[PDB]
Order: sequence, then C-alpha cells, then structure tokens
Amino acid sequence: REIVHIQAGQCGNQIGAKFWEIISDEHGIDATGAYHGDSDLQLERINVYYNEASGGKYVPRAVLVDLEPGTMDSVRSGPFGQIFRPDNFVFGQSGAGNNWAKGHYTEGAELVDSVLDVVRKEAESCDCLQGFQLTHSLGGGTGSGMGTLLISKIREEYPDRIMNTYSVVPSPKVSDTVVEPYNATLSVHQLVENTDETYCIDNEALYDICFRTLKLTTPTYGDLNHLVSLTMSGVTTCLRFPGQLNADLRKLAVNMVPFPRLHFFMPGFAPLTSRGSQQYRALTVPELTQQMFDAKNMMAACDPRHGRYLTVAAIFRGRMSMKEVDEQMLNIQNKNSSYFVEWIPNNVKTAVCDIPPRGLKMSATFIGNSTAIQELFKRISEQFTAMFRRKAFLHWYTGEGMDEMEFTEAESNMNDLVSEYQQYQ
Amino acid sequence: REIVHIQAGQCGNQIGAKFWEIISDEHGIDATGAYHGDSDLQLERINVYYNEASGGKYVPRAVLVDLEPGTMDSVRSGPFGQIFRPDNFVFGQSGAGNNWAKGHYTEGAELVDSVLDVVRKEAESCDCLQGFQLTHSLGGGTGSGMGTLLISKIREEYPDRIMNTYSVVPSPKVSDTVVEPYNATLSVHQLVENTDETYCIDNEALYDICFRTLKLTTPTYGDLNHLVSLTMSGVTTCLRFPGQLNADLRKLAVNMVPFPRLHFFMPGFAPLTSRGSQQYRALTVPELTQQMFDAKNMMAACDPRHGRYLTVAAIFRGRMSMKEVDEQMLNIQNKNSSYFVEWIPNNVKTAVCDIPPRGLKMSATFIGNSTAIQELFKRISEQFTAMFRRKAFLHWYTGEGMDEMEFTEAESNMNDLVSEYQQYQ
Amino acid sequence: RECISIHVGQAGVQIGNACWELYCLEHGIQPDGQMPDSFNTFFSETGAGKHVPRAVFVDLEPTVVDEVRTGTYRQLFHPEQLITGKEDAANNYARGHYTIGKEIVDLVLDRIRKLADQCTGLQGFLIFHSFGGGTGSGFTSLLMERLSVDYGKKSKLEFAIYPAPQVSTAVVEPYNSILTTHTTLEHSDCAFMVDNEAIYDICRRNLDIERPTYTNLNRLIGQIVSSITASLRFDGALNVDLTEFQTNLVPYPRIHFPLVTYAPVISAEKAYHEQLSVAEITNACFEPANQMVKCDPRHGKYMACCMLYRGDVVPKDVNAAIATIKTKRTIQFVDWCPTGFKVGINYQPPTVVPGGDLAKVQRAVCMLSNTTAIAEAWARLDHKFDLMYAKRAFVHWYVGEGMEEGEFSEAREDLAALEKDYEEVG
Amino acid sequence: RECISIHVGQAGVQIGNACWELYCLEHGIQPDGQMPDSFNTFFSETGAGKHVPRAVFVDLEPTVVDEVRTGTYRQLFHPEQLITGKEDAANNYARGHYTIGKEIVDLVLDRIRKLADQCTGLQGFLIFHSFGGGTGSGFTSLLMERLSVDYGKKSKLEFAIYPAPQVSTAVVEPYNSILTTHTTLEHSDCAFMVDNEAIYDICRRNLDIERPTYTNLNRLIGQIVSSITASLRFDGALNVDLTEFQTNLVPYPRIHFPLVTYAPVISAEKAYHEQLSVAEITNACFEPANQMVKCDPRHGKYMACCMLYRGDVVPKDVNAAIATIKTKRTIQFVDWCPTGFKVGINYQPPTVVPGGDLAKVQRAVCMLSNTTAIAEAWARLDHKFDLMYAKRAFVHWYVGEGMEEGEFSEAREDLAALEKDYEEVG
Ligand SMILES: Nc1nc2c(ncn2[C@@H]2O[C@H](COP(=O)(O)OP(=O)(O)OP(=O)(O)O)[C@@H](O)[C@H]2O)c(=O)[nH]1
Ligand SMILES: Nc1nc2c(ncn2[C@@H]2O[C@H](COP(=O)(O)OP(=O)(O)OP(=O)(O)O)[C@@H](O)[C@H]2O)c(=O)[nH]1
Ligand SMILES: Nc1nc2c(ncn2[C@@H]2O[C@H](COP(=O)(O)OP(=O)(O)O)[C@@H](O)[C@H]2O)c(=O)[nH]1
Ligand SMILES: Nc1nc2c(ncn2[C@@H]2O[C@H](COP(=O)(O)OP(=O)(O)O)[C@@H](O)[C@H]2O)c(=O)[nH]1
Ligand SMILES: [Mg+2]
Ligand SMILES: [Mg+2]
Repeated sequence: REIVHIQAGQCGNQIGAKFWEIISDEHGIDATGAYHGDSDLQLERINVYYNEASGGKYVPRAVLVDLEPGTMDSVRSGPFGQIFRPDNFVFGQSGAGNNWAKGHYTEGAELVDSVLDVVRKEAESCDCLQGFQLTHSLGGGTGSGMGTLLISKIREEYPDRIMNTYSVVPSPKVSDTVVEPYNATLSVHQLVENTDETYCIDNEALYDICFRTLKLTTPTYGDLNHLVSLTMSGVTTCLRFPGQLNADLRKLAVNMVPFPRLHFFMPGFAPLTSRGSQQYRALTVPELTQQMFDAKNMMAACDPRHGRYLTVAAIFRGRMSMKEVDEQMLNIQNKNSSYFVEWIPNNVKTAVCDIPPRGLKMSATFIGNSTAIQELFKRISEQFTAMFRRKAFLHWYTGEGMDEMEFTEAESNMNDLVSEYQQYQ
Repeated sequence: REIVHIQAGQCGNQIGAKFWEIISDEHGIDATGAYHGDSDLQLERINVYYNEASGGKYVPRAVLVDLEPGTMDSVRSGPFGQIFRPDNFVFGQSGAGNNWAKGHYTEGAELVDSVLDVVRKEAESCDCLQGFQLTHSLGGGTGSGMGTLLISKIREEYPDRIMNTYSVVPSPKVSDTVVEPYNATLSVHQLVENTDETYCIDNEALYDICFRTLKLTTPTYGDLNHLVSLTMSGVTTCLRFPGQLNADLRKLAVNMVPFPRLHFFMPGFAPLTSRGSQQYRALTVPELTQQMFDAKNMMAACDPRHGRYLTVAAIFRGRMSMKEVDEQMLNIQNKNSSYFVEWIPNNVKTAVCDIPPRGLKMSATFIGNSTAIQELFKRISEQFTAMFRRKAFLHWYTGEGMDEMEFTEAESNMNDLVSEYQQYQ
Repeated sequence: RECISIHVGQAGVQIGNACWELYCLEHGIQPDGQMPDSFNTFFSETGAGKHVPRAVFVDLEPTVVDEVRTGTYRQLFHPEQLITGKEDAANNYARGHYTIGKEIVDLVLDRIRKLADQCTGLQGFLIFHSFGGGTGSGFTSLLMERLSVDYGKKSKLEFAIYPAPQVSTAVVEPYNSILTTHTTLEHSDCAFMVDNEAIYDICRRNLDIERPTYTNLNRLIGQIVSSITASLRFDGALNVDLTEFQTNLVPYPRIHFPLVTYAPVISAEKAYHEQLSVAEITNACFEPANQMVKCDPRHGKYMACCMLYRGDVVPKDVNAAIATIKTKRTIQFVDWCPTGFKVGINYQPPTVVPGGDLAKVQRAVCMLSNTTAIAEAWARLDHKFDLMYAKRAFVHWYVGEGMEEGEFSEAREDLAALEKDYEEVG
Repeated sequence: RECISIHVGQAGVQIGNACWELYCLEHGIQPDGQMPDSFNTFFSETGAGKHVPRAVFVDLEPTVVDEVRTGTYRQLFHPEQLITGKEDAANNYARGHYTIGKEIVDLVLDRIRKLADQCTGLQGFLIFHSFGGGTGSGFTSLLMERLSVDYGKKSKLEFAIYPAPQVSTAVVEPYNSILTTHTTLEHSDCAFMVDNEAIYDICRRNLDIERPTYTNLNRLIGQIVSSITASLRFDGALNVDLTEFQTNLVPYPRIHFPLVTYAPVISAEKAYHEQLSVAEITNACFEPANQMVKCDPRHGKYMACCMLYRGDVVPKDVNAAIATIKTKRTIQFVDWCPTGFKVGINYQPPTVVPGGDLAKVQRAVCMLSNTTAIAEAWARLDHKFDLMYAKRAFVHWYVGEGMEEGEFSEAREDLAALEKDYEEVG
C-alpha cells in the first residue's frame, strides 16, 4: 500500500513543496536522502512515498509537472529541493496565459506524452498500489487545463483504483483574475465523474483562520501552504503508523460518500493555537472535538449551519482513550440533533493512530461531508452568467474551437450537481 | 458547585483586580499560576473559581469586559496581570460618554454577541455550577448600560440558577457627574426583577469608614476597593473551606429574602482597626458582635436606627465555640427588642468556618436586610424629580429613541418599590 | 483615536504656531521631526525617525505663512499642508464667503479628506480663528458649512476670539462679528470664546510683567488647548473624554458657549512664597477677576461647569473642595443643578515652555463653566452694530460683492433669538 | 524568451535613447558592453565580456542619428543596426507610405530577420513612435503592414504619442493623426496611448520642476516600459506574462487602447515626509489628476485594469486595497464584469537613474486600465480634421504623392465606426 504523487501548475508546486518538507521531518529523512531516526516504526511502512536507491538513500515517489520554466528554478534551489530525481521535473517552454482552452487542447496535447511515460514508470516499480494524489488550483489555466486532462487519461487506464484531488476553488472576495469564472466552470464538468474523492479549499477562508484563530499579522503564501499540507499529511497516517483503530483511503470512501456524485469535502484541523496563548490550555480530547465542528474554523467558505451534515470522519493522533472518543461523539449528536440528517443514525466515522505529531501530544483532522457545498457553486456560477450572456472575453477561447454547447453543458450539469444536493439536505 | 466572574466598566476592573489579588493569596496561587501552599484544604475545593490547565497551572474563571480600551492596559500590566487568559479580555473601541442610551442600544448591541460567546464557553466547562457574580457601578454609562443588558440576556438562559450583583449606587454628598440621576433610575427598573440577589454599596460611606474607624488620611481608590473585596471574598468562604455550620449562596437567599422584591442588602465587616490601635484589644467574639450591628461601621449611606431589621446573617471565621455565637445573638435581640421586626422570632442566621483569614485569628461578616434602604431611593429620586420636569439634558438620550413613557415608568416603578418597604416596616 | 487641527486667517498662524512648539516639547519631538506610544493622536509616523503633525495651515495672503516656511520650525509641516492665497480679504466678510473664498475652498477640502483617510477613530477637528478679520470670518464659516455636510455626527470644536468693546483695532468690527453668528450657532458642537483685552489684565495683575505683546497672549491660549486633550493622550485616576465632556456640559442644543479659565498662572519669584495646594487653586477658578472673558458671573447663575486637574491630586479632597464652594451663596447655581461638577484627574504634570511667562507647578486646573453671564457680551455689542446700520455706513463695500440688503436683518434676528434663549433658561 | 525593440523617427530615437540608458543601469552593464543571467531577453552575448542590445534605430534624417554615433553610448550599438536616410518625410503621411517608404523598408526588414534568428521563444516587438510627424506615421505604418504578414500570431506592442487638442506644435497634425488610425486598429495587438500635455502637469504639480524639457518627459516613459517587462526579467510572488496580460485586459478585438499611469512620482525633499505604503499608492493610480492622457474617467465606466507592484509588497493587503476601491461608487465599473482586476507582484525594487528626477523607493506601482473614457480623445480630434477638409486645404501636397481624394473617407469612416464600438460596449 504505497501511493505516487502528482502535482501540477504553479500553485501546485508551493503546495507540493511544503508537503515534502514536512513529511521528511516526520520520517526522519534528511535533506540528502539519509536517515537518522530513532523509532523502528518509521521504517516499517517507509515505502509508501519513498523508493529504495543505492547507497542507503531514498528519493520520493513524486511526479512533478509544469508548463512554464520559471517555477522550476525556485523549487529546485529551495530547501529540500535536491530530494527529487531530475527526470521527474517535466515542464514545457511556452506557457498558458490563463486559458482553459490552451491548457487542454493546444499545449497540453504535446506535453502529455512525457508525463504519462513517467507515471507509467512509477506504477510498474511499485508492487501493489492503491491510488494517485494530485494537488492543483482550480482558477488558473495550466492547473485547470492540464490537471483535467491527466485525470481523464489516468482514469480510463485504471478504473479499479481510488483517485484523490486536493483542489483550490476561488472566491469573489479574494478575486484576482478577470477570467476566473470561465476557468472554474469548464473544469468541474469533469471532476463530477472522473475522480472519487475531492477536497475543496478557499483562499478566502485561509485568511480568516490565519487572522482570527491563529493571530497572524502577515499571512504570506509561506504560511497558507503550511495549513493545507498538515491536512494532506493527516489523512494518510493510518497507512504509516499503527493504532487501536485503523482507517485507510478505501475505508473512508465507502463509509462517508453516500452517493456516487456527492464527493466534495471540507477540511478542518485542530488544535490551531497561537504561540502566546498555548500556555493557557489543557491537554484533553474534549477541547479537540468541540473545535472540529466549529463553523468558525472549517477550511472553506461555507457555514455548515445553513444545512445538515450527511456524514463526517474524525481522525485522531496520539495515545488516547477509546471511550473518551466515542462517548463525546454522541454528546455532539444528541445535543445538536438539528444539524445532522435524521435518517442516518450515528453519522460519525472514527480512527485513532498511535504515534503523535512531533513536539505535540495530540492532534486531529476533521473531514466532514456537508450539504452546505451547494452554496459554493451558485456563488461562482452567478459570476459566470453575468459574463457569458454578453459574450465577453469569449473570442480568446473560441479561437481553439470550443462550442457554446460546451458552456451550456457546463451550466446544465452544474445545475444537475446543485440540484442533487438540495433534495437530500 | 462553581461560580464564574463578570466585570463591567472601568469601576468593575479596579474592583475586580483587587478581588483576584487577595483570593489568590488564600489559595496559594502565585502571580504565574503556580502552587506553593501548605494546607491540603487549599486544593480540596479549588475548582470553584479556577479551571486547571496543562503543566500544573491554574487560570481564573473570569470574563472581563470593557467598552473603551484605555482601562484595559492597566489591568493587563498591573500585578497579577498575566493570570487572566488573553481571550477573556473583551473591550470595545468607541466609548459610552456617560450614556445609558448608548450603553444599551447603540454600542452594547454589537459587543453583546462577543462576550455571550465566552460566558457560554465557561458555562459548559464546569460540571455543575450555581451562579454568576457581577461587579459594576450604578452611576456610569457602560456599567449601567451593558450591565443591564447582560443581566437581561443571561437570566432568560438560566431561570433556575442563582445570580449575584455587587453594585455601587451613587450618593449626593460626593456627587461627581451632572447626569447621575438619569443613570441610576433607568437601571434599577431591571434589578427589581431580573436579578436574584443585590448588594448595595454607597461610595460616600467608604470615606466615613476610612476617616473614623480605621484612621485614614488619604483614601485612594486602592483602599476603598480593598474594603469591598473583603466582603465579596467572605460570602463564599463556606464553599471553599469546611466548618461546623455551613451556609452557601442558595442557603442565604431562602433564609433572608422574605418576599421576591425585597432583595436589596446592606453589608458590613469586622474587625476594622488601625495599625497602631490594634495591640490594645482582646481576641474574643463579644467585641466582634457589637461592632457588627453598630450603625457607625455599616457600609452604606443609611442609619438602621430609622427602621427595623427584617433579617440578618452573620458569618464567622476561626476556631470558635457554638454557644458563644448563639448566646450573644439572643443578647442583642433581647436587649434591643425595638429594632427588630416582631412577627419573625429569632431573625439572625449563623455560620462558622474553620480556616481563619491569613495573619489573623478571627473575623466576621454582616449581611442584614433592612427597611432603611427605602431612604436611599427617594433621596436619589429627589435628584431626578427636579430634572425630568424641565427636560434638562433630555435630548441627548432622546436621540437614540427613548420615550417619555420610559421615564414615567422609571419614576412609577421606583414608587412601587418604595411603597413595599414602608408597609412591611 | 485621531484628532486634526485647522488654522485659518492670520489669527490662526498666530495661535497655531505657539501650540505646535508646545506639543513638540510635551512629546519629546525635536524640530527636525525625530524622537530621541501615545503621540499618535496628533502626529504621523513615516518609516523610522520621522514624525509630522496632523495639521493644515490655511491663509488667503502670502505674508504670514512665509514666516513659518523659513523659521526654525520649517521641517515639521508637510509642504502641501501650508496653503496660501494671492489677495487677502481686505476685511470683507462679503469677499470672504463669496468672492475670494470659493477659489481656495476646494483646494484645502481635498487635503482634509486626505488627512481624514489615516484616521481610524476620528473624534473631530480643532479650529483656531477670530471674529475680527474678514478672512477668518467669511472663509472659516465656509469650511464649517462644507465640513458639516461631509461628516455630520462628528464633533467640531472651534476656539474663537471675540472683539473687545473698547480695546479694538478696526473700524467695522461689528459688521464681521455679527454675520459670523449664524454659522457658529448651527454648525459648531462646542464654541469657546475669548477676548483680547481680558488676557491683558490676567497678564497685568497676576503675571506682573510690564508689556504683554502677542507672543505672550498666545501662550495662555496654548495651555488651555493642551489641558483638554491631555485626557486623550495619557492615563490617570479618573478620565473624561471629548464626547463624555459635552454630555455633562451643554444642557440644550442652542447653548454651547462655555467660558474658560486657568489656574495657576504665577511669576517666578512669587512662586516661592505660595504653597500651591488643591484647595485654593479650585477657588481661583471662580474669581471673577480671573475670568478670561470680560463678564461678571455675579449677574449670572452657573448651570454647569467642569474641572480638569492634572498632576499629583487625589479624589478625597476634590470632593471636599467642591463641597466647600457649594455652601457659598455668593457663587450661585440654578435650582435644577443639584450637582454640576464633572471632574477628571490626570497623572501627568503640565510641562513648562522655555521663553514663557509661567513657573513650574506640580498641579494645575482648567475650568469650563457654561454660565448665563455671557448674555451681555452679545446684546451689548449688538448696539454697536445697530448704531452703524442706522445711517447705512460702509454698506456700499459689501453690497457690491453679492450679499443683499436684508442679510443684516437675519444677522440681528438670529442674535435677538439667541439672547432670548439665554433669558428663558435663566 | 526574446524581445526586440524598434525605434522610428526623431521621437522614437529620443524615447529610445532614454530607455537604453535605463536598461544598462538595471543590469549593471557598462556602456562598453561588459558586465562588472537574466539579461538575455534584451541583450546578446559575444564570446566573453561583450553585450550588445537587440535594438534597431530607424530614421529618414541623418542629423538626429548622428548624435548617438558620437555620444557616450556609441560603443554599445552594433554599427549596422542603426539606419539613416537622405531626405526627410517633410511632415507628410503621403510621402511616408509611398514615395520614400518603399526605398528603405526593405533594408531594415532584412535586418529584422537577422535579429529574429537568434531568438528561440520570441514573444514580440516593441515599437516607439509618435503620431505627429510624417516619418513616424507613414514609415511606421509601413512596417506593421509588412510585419503582420510575415509573422502572424505573435503579438506586437507599440507606444504611440497622440497629438494634443490645445498645445500642439505643428500646423497639419490632424491629417496624419487620422490616416494612421487604419493600421493601428487592424495591426496592433495592444496599442498604448500617451499625450504630451499630461506629462507636463505631472511635472508641475506632483514632481515640482519649473521647466520640464524633452529630457525629462522621455525619462517618465522609460520607467513604464521597464515596469511592464520586469515580469520577464525577474521572479516574484505572482507573475504576469505579455500573452497572459492581453487575455485579461482586451475584452473585444476592437478595444485595445489602455491608458497608463504610474506611482509614486515624487521630489527628493517631499520623499522624507510621506510614508509610501501599498494601501495609499494604489489609490493614487485612480486619480484623474494623475492620468497620462487628458481624459476624465469620471465619464467612463471601467471594464479592466492591471496592477503591477514591485519591491516590498505582500498579497495579504493588496486583496484589501483592491476591495477598498470596490466599495466606492465614485469609481464605476461595468455591470457584467463582477471582478475586474489583474494583479502581478514582483520582488525586485525599481532602480533610479542618476541625473533623473526621481527619489529612491522601495515600492512602485504601474496601472494599465482599459477604460472607455478615451472615446473623447478621438471624437474631439475628428472635428479638427473635419474642419480642415471642408475647404480642402493643404491637400494639394498629398494628392501629388499618389493618395486619392476618398482616402480621407476611409480615414473618417474607420474612425466613425470605432467610436460606435466604444458606445456599444459602453
Ligand atoms: N493672539 C493673537 N491675536 C492676534 C494676533 N494678531 C492679530 N490678532 C487678533 O486678530 C484681530 C485682527 O483680525 P485678524 O484675525 O488678524 O484678521 P486676519 O486674520 O488678518 O484676516 P483678514 O481679515 O482676511 O486679513 C485683532 O483684533 C487681534 O485681536 C496675534 O499675533 N496673536
Ligand atoms: N518625447 C519626445 N517627443 C517628441 C520629441 N520631439 C518631438 N516630439 C513629439 O513629436 C511631435 C512631432 O512629430 P515628430 O515625432 O517629431 O515627427 P518626426 O519624428 O520629426 O518625423 P518627421 O515627420 O519625418 O520629421 C511633437 O508633437 C512632439 O510632441 C522628443 O524629442 N521627445
Ligand atoms: N493556497 C495557495 N494558493 C496559491 C498559491 N500561489 C497561487 N495560489 C492561487 O492560485 C490561483 C491561480 O493559480 P495559477 O497561478 O493560475 O496557477 P497556474 O495556472 O498553473 O499558473 C490564484 O488565485 C492564487 O490565489 C499558494 O502558494 N498557496
Ligand atoms: N468603589 C470604587 N468606585 C469607583 C472606583 N473608580 C471609579 N468609581 C466610581 O465609578 C463612578 C463612575 O462610573 P464609571 O466607572 O465611569 O462607569 P463607566 O462609564 O462604565 O466607566 C464614579 O462615581 C466613582 O464613584 C473605585 O476604584 N472604587
Ligand atoms: Mg490678514
Ligand atoms: Mg523628423
């Protein structure tokens, strides 16, 4: 059970750069592939992201993508940049210029062969794998254009496995590009069918968490990428360390995705405390659980209180007590009986791992599938209906041959998706 | 069986700061949350005011509010300033300008959600609490404005549990603000119904106690708040230390309030002696008891000789003998049969604790419900009757939407209250 | 918590200049602009070691602003903040409001919006001007009409100079000092009044110096301004705010003309013989020989007043000192004012300026009383203006500039009503 | 990534002269071509310690190109890159396109192919010229007709100077500034418009220089061109490319006339007092008193603008500063454009040139807005040309050169249609 890594676009790299910086510290690997750890538990399941090389060195199972050469120099020269194998850096030379049309048709058609040759190499090397995970942003041109293409090609080759995407969906309050709505609409037409587990993140809410809860005065992209990577590292703890109760990727998908189309999640992490207020807290499970479900700490631009949770999952880390976890699960459910779907008794999935995060006693991750995602989509599409109606900017995309059926199909199926969430709320 | 703490206005904090300076001394808590005591009886009932945190530290269960930021820095920077949790420091940014109208309607409506979120947090942490205790002044704008609004909103949440307020009601001889009568009359219309128990203190009298009985030449607000803190500290010593006879907050309410509207009390403390005249006294109960009911040491602006006591309570601390305490309460009732209501025999209630005040052998506290409070209200009302007639200063409050019916009922309901005390006198 | 000051006319650069020497010494900010906190209510920071005031200098003549441009204090003010005209008003309220004002009123109003951008909790503006000249009468009244619309509820404080009845230097002074009465009445939240001749008697008798010139008289006014805002800038036993102040003082919307006085003002050698205690410097405030505008409170009844003590004072005796005066039937208060004393005690001692005419004190007092004696300062000057207008003298100068013949009718009808209100409450 | 700049006429050579001194100082490259990397976008290497630009100087007069041959910067330019003529255009568009256009157009077009051969990922060309004279109107329009055919898809940028409505220096200006409008409209992917008067006002008010001559006005233009292409040469938090830029800005094929403005421009002494932060500079770019062409955006509705910051900036506040202006109803945007901003953040501070009129700064902002206010700059002009052609003055000069009488019909019919498009989108 090991899983290969794909990461695309300019945005995907800084999200991808911090992941390999954090996870090397978790597993004891130095910046040059050496090992200096203490627990033998690090080496028990090391091959999940790493593969063995000569001389007692490990290099990651990373397949790195780009379409412009500028971002390559930064990642190569940065901290923990020499870990990657040089062949893995696959990048073009021209650029996308914030287009979905160029990212799928014109420039993605040529560079796609190079990456699929590498990902085919990573698949045969591993003995028995389960999934691929991809990190990208849903507002740009390369990440949306190339990311949607690879997902299509990968799915047809391996229909029997699980697939992961950790997307960033844009928000109007933090809007940055005049053509954002065209990018976000054209992509989601395919993630509705060609991925099994999808996580949505807003750059707007990341600013709320760093301002209010964490008391950060200068949120740079150094800090925002820190928050997301801790969520990715948390989902795959059961794959790498033992525990009283275990839950891997296939265990979550079956238990918490109720219907095939309803796979859009909301992250959430706890504890998140400031460096000055950390001396004024306890160390106990109750304080962790009450923080997960907080509408003020969830990691997207949605208030769950506008709807009712379908299913959730809470993943805990540290030496813990098994009553103190499940007993408090019912305290939330009965005391808050209004916010949970009535015809799904005991909506909560549970898991406990043993090895805690370094420097801490306890932590936890919340993955709650809610019906409040139905508001994220009309909020974006309303942006799009105000522009496409008057055919603004449309000539730039039409030069590559798309037809207005493509937009209507994009609009119709997104209405089809929005419809599916309302009745089952 | 625990209590949470609420402090309002500039007056409340300077009162509130001294309370935590002395009560940390009883329980051995250092200025940094540590413990260095001797008696195990300190830790038996510690959790009534503190909640434990990680690393063997305690922080108080105080919810400290403000409406201007100027008074916030001093309490943070003073002695025992780091004791409080930073999140509990709640304050506005504009100010009240000695207005009840702004303190209730315009500015309090926005900070009400912030604090009520915190007091809800402190209510869930405790296992089984009984009351909230509030310190504020009845003359200012924020203290009367917000203190009324919190009491109204807090009550409807918990109609079953006990509530305490320790207000400071103004006096004419030390009058300090041109619009004082407007503040006091509009505030009292609530405490007649929305609070369970009320302690009245006259800022005029605390000077009389410091000149005459204790011989002070320079009473600063450091010393006056010292007198009041020893009263609030003393009422709840039964909750924190054992004794032959016990009396908690709920016990006093049933035994002292004869009728639901007659809950305006009158404090007193003994001994209070100068540092040069204290080697010339005995150490025995009789000297403590006479000083109790003495009309010269009572801590408000009334003479009890103008009426008859309904009921009292006397709380003794130290190793004492139970006959001596009761043999004397009959002596005063028999010797002074004129000053007590006739149709309630044996009006005096008793309690004895074991742990003495630090550095002393004995002390006592007097809480006596009298019919002489009826003069504190017409005296203040007489200030107001000469004001609203000619509509002076009225337009400043009327800008926020108050109506003359609000003043008329403010006059009528005070006449409703005054009539009740004279008939049962 | 922000405050912005506006100086207009020559009288503004007169007074405004002395203040900003005083403010810099208070906060340890050298004329170069660096501090070798709490100063942010008046100053602005730029990067490192640079403070500049939050002020705008306005003038309609080039002469009296070129003095600050070259003097010792050239390095504080931003060059755009120092605004001059080309032709002064020539003692015309007619030219001030109508003809020459409209060609500069836009220029500064662009900067007030620029200066009001950095404010976060702005309370209001301080206006330094006089009723003597034409620039500070017409043009200044033009700002308050523009400022009031743009902000509404924000408080505006103006520090006026009223013309003396005998010791006066112009010929048509009543014409200006009547037509300003409209705009101050309906567009000023609190209006301070001071006369020029009364500053002399305080300087003659109490200060014991021979020849008071305009350098010294401004320094007395500078101290009053610093005292009121020392509550915004520092911390003490009991506090009073600018908005908290007007609630205690102004009883009706039409009555916002307080009188000011200060204590103690004393010479260097007479400072050694007296012991300066709280008890009597609160009695010096009600000396009618020390009141800063020539009125007799003996013919009026106090209906409010305010005390601001700064230094090392304690609340125990202040109540006693206030209680002492309340027993005097000489000092009269209205029947509906059972208490009329709002006190604010501040901990930071007042700072003495080199080259001044005051000696160091540990404590000082500022008194602001809203009395009905001031009725005589308008109804008795209204006779002067009425004496002029019988024969219609000088009117040809103002008529040709745009204002009509009846504009003076409102000027007296407004003032007749305002004196009438002080009768009804009295 | 490669780019080549072409300079036409006296105006092109003057503007070009200022730029290539600016580019050298940015990369620390001596006038001799040695550097005591990333410069390859503009410069070419020759073995070791030799750097020569990708420039071509084009002219029909020897005198104004004989200056660069002898000046301090003679040793940078490869000698044959720099082309002169023998007879001028005599301020004729008629001689520019036809009679003298075809006698040199082939010579330079041969050199472009040599310069377009070292390029590997060519983006496009940079064209500097002016609409006033005959050389830069007829010959420049001849190159875009030749260049567009030969290359097709890759974009071309040109930086025009429009003739002023009031302060103009020639007599027959309207004739050429109407006939150029055809080839700019169908053969320029993004056309930058700059006026000569507005450069002066920025010099008078903001920059506080008594006498701006042509040395300074060109130095202002040089800073803009450096700022747009700093995205290619350096790296930062968020990157914007030239192809990335066109998509976000140009909304329809017929509307590619952005208006440029820059901030901060400030004098040496005025720099010490003001604090230059992100939140305040981005407001200055939207001032109608700082726009680089005399148009009032108050009568136009925006539909695009681009913000290009460089220096010490963080994206946390740039979000808030943009949102701040979104709340103002004074600045209006089209309804069908709910978001209308493109943001590019760069890490390298701008470099100040010695002998210039700018102070050293940590941050600088360049704004490119595609507003519809510009419709007046052409409709106002077309009245002048229409006034001329009623009586057919000066036409005898142009008729004899070959162009016919209806050539002005297309000259106005092209312009008539273009003003409708700014209406229909408006
Ligand atoms: N405190 C103080 N008052 C002054 C000074 N100079 C003039 N005054 C007062 O100003 C009055 C003269 O009218 P101004 O206010 O100066 O008129 P102006 O400011 O010159 O305005 P214009 O009428 O436009 O010229 C005199 O009655 C003086 O009382 C000064 O330097 N200090
Ligand atoms: N920035 C700048 N603009 C100039 C300069 N010289 C002339 N101009 C502008 O150019 C316009 C005149 O047309 P030119 O560009 O000079 O025409 P030309 O370059 O001389 O070409 P010919 O018509 O062949 O002589 C004037 O309106 C000026 O605004 C200069 O040296 N610098
Ligand atoms: N969370 C996060 N988002 C980023 C980061 N860098 C860029 N983005 C977001 O990515 C979005 C657009 O991605 P884009 O630059 O177009 O990716 P590209 O098309 O591959 O170049 C922007 O709206 C940014 O908010 C980062 O470091 N962290
Ligand atoms: N007992 C006591 N009273 C105080 C103290 N400080 C202020 N006060 C009283 O508070 C009253 C004014 O109320 P204030 O604090 O201004 O109300 P606020 O507007 O909420 O701040 C005055 O009449 C004082 O008598 C203190 O330290 N002790
Ligand atoms: Mg003057
Ligand atoms: Mg020429």
